[PDB]
Amino acid sequence: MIVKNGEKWMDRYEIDSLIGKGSFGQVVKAYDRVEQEWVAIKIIKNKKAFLNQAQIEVRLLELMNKHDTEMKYYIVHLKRHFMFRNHLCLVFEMLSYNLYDLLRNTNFRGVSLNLTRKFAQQMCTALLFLATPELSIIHCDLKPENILLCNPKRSAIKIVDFGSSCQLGQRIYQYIQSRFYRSPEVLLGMPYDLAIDMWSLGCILVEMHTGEPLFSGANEVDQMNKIVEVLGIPPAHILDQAPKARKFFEKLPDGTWNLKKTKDYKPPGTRKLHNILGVETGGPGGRRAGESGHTVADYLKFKDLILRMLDYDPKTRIQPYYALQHSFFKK
Ligand SMILES: Cc1nc(N)c2c(C#N)c(-c3cccnc3)[nH]c2n1
Ligand SMILES: [Cl-]
Ligand SMILES: [Cl-]
Repeated sequence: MIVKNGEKWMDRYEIDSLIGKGSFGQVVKAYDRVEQEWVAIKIIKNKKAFLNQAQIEVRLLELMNKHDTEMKYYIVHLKRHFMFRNHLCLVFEMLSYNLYDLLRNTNFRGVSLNLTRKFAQQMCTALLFLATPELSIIHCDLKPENILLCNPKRSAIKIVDFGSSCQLGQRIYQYIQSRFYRSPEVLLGMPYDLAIDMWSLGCILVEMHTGEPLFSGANEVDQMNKIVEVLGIPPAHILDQAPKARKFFEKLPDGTWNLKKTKDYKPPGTRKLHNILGVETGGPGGRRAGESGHTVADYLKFKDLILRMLDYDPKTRIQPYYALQHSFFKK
């Protein structure tokens, strides 16, 4: 499309500037003369594939909007949508910069355990809202870039980008989530549920504090190998029901599984989250040695919560309500 600054749409919106680009199209800053406020307009490409998937995004945002709870306010607000020049246009409140930009601004050294906690509490409350039975929405693409500050002065956040999202039992794609944040059940080709967003969140929170992705795989095989370095071989009962188990693993006579190895990873379960976090060693790279709010006891609570979020079994992985009751969140 490539929209000029100064362009006026429908005697209502004046286009200012490009905010961002994506596979879906583009996000522009625009002035709404009716509400008298700035808005972010997500402009979908005029191609059937992108239109049809953005129509699901619009449906799921409208579904969330009509459930006024108190847990609804960690999702970006869709104000309205329209068709213009054969592009579906989604009008959102303006938010600020994203949590990947936040990490880039720390030179990838991470934010404090106290700021990590504030993000974790908001995100767990968002996931509790999506798990409302009448919604049952799987975000499917949680990552730092898809979490935006509400205000550059403040630590409030909202989730954006429901472009991959589906309701439970309305799955389209087997291959979903951004690779670094992709759950073992998705890597293993298994039917997925809301628990894949909790996996992503556990990956996200470690990264927000260390500055670096927990599992930075170059491809699905490297991904699973990096998860196994930290968490060990997945349980047999999961691998036994997994269509893609033999992408990564090999079963042996006695009903046990091991990695397929290629040409020359740390042995399974030996890259300890205890050491990645630096629980007993002054935090990541020892850079938090001495800082208040970064005691061993504070770290052990964080580590415990993360290891519950990174349960291989989506049935036993911690769920949002129970994550909100964790000791990590008690003052
Ligand atoms: C400044 C700003 N405000 C927003 N509301 C969004 C917004 C939304 N919703 C997205 C976005 C990014 C990726 C995919 N879809 C939407 N970028 C944004 N920037
Ligand atoms: Cl990232
Ligand atoms: Cl996806």
